[PDB]
Amino acid sequence: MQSNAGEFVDLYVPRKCSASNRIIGAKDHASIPMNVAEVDKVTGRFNGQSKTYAICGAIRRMGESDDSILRLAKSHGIVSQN
Amino acid sequence: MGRVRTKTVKKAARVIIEKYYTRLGNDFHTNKRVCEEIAIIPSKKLRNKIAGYVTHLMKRIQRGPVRGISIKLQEEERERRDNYVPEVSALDQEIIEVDPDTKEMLKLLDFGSLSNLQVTQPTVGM
Amino acid sequence: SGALDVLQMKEEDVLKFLAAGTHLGGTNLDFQMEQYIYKRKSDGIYIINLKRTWEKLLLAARAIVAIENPADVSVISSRNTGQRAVLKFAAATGATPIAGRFTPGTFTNQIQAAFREPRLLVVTDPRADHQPLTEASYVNLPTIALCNTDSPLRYVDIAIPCNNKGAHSVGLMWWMLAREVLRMRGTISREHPWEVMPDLYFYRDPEE
Amino acid sequence: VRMNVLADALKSINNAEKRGKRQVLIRPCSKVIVRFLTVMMKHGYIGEFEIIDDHRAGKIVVNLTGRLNKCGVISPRFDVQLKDLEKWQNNLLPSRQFGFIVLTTSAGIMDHEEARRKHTGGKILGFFF
Amino acid sequence: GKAGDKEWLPVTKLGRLVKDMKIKSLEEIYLFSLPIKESEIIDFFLGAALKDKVLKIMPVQKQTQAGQRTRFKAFVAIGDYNGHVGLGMKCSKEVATAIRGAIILAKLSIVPVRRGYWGNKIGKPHTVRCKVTGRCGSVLVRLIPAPRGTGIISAPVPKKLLLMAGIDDCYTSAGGCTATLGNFAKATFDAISKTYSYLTPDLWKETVFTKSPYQEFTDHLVKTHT
Repeated sequence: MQSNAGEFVDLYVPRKCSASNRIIGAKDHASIPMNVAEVDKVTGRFNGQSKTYAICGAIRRMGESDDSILRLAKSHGIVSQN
Repeated sequence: MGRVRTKTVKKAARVIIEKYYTRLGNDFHTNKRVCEEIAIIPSKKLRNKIAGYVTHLMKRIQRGPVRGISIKLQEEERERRDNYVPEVSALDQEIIEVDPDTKEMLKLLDFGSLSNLQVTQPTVGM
Repeated sequence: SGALDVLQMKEEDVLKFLAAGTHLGGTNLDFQMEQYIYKRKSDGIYIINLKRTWEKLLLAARAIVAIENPADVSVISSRNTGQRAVLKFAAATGATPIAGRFTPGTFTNQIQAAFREPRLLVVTDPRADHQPLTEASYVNLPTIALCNTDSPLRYVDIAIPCNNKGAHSVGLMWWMLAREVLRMRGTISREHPWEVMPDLYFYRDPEE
Repeated sequence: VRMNVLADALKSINNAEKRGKRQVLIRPCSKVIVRFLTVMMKHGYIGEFEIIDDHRAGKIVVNLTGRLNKCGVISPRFDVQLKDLEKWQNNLLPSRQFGFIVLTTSAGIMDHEEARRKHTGGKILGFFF
Repeated sequence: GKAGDKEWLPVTKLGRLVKDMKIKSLEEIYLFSLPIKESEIIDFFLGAALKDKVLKIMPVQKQTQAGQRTRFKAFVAIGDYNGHVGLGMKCSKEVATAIRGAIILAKLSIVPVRRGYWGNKIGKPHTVRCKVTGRCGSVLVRLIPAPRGTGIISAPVPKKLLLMAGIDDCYTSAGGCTATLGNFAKATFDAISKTYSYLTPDLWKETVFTKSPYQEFTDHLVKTHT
């Protein structure tokens, strides 16, 4: 957040979950980052740079996260036509 | 009557059988004198109890495995059951066929072998 | 799948799926399990798609790879069928098994001596191991498990459908799970027969 | 009955956004709802929206994001005279800095920030933030 | 005579990374929304700006066949004047032990606040970003933003918390039974929490999802550490 100078304030800028577009607080212990491993996709062997996600507790606790994690990987890979 | 054994007996009885399994007999008097040497029990009457329960446990340990304490040879036979069972080496009998509506899935996923057909009657409980 | 046919399901594995009856799934359904099913028979039994099973296997396994420590991907199962299977899993691949009764408080205590902080979980059957799932949402653990048609989804991030009512469906699936993580991380890769088989991930099954 | 159409409309998109959705169905499609959502789209609280056509009155479908917190209606429709304005916007907005009271004027439907630059009072409809 | 402390050997993973000093601020922790399970982590980062303000020391007591039995339940506030506050309750047989139990618990539950401006900028935020609420069982508060130099206009109870928060200007109003102050202060604390859980147009730009400290610093923790 900006000021007169454009100087940035706020002690931490919180992170905003992928499929809910809302922000998770300092205490919120049902919110998970989930690391998918990429592969080279020529031999199907692990190669470094991961795809990382974040999900909030609200969609987790109702049981909607399973669709969100699927759709996120469906707009990328690995998922073709499921 | 009464005289149900306390936890102080049952705690140390298990321990003494685990670490001195070999020394045990199945006679009262021999199992007493062993407990006297491998440990000190500060009373005499207490000693006569802990021996008798150590004896009574050792009867059952020569059958199937006790669920309160472990010995070595049971963990041997555990491992022997849990690394191969004589029932199969084949997966599962190598060829198993399935009935239609499973065949339709396989048709649309490029598979077309090793099937049977039976079109079993309607319906649930009927 | 992703890569064109060097990750896609082979003709071989199809036989194993059908021989272990994984395709079959129970009578009762949930509204989160509607898409995974294709259809019903003429009888009460609903036929899970095996293509849809296969895609979910991969990113599930790829997440088990993505951690840089294999000693803190804690697997859990408490059903008798799922005891022998998980024990070989976490013996072969570096992982931590928690076999039998969970003994609650082991993801939130500072006094218990079985206290652990893992990152992932891999659970068999939500409705036998509901306890670790509830405690996972107090300390930010990602979660994976094996769902059936009638198993509800709640405090799980990804499902891996299966028949799993106590069958060869169980042990086969845990074997396949351990096969994939080695194709990416390990040197077992070649994708042509591995020495270890699914004939010892199956149930103890009381002998003669 | 359905005395006021716009008032029944906003509660759906309010309820839907809370549960976590991104497509809705709102009926029965008034022209008043269209120009409302047009202004609400420019600022960026919702995405593009598709008007289905029927002879009856139509139906509208919306694509939305979590940026919206709540859009409400204010009924019945009171007048504003550009000195009453400051009193309204204090009660109805979380802050001076952002939030947008909407209204209709003879110069068309618009936010309050625009009306002040045209010197036009008029009848207030709702709000959002 | 004899010298040297040795205090705080971590049994917690997060605690060990702080003790080896590869986590450089609490602001990293909050960004991943981790629990904090030890009271020395916070007291390592801070500890020379944290004050305590014991609100009430309240008796409660039940009835048994031998008569009364009374335990003392005290509330204790905590906060430095830069944006971090907390609050805690605890009860025990005696007084001092309950107080010291609460001074530990309040450090554990500490959180940051988000401060903002009135309608214009001149640097250094002095008030609350947006108009928020917070309820605890029929008590609620309506923290309303205020211009500079008005001071905190509130009852005595929330005037403690908001002043420690560094929120120097605020208008408030209460609703319901504020006599039972345990509700009243927990409802204030509830409101003060919501400040970073309220979405504003500033935060609409998308996050970069930087990798976790748990992931990057895992190399030191492959010895026997848990």
